[PDB]
Amino acid sequence: HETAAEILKQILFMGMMTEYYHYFFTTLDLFALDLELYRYSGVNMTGFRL
Amino acid sequence: HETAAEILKQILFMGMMTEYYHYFFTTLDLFALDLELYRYSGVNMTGFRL
Repeated sequence: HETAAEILKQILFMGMMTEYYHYFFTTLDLFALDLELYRYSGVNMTGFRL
Repeated sequence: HETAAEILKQILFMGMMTEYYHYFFTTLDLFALDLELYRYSGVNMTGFRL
């Protein structure tokens, strides 16, 4: 969870965010982290929740 | 100047900063404006300097 907060910002920082990429997080917390609908241009983002 | 400001912050916000872009400002002040190269890692940017 702690590393999620930072990976969410480096994934923006490098400038490579294409829709060709597929991402997945192992943690069960996703609504506690900033998710904005239009920052991403349609990348396949998936995860779990309890 | 100001128009350049919000357009650059918007394009950085949603994320057009890969090598599949080549951006140009006719604005004469890009060194007196808030610009840092460490963000600049994917896209190519050039401009004017009177």
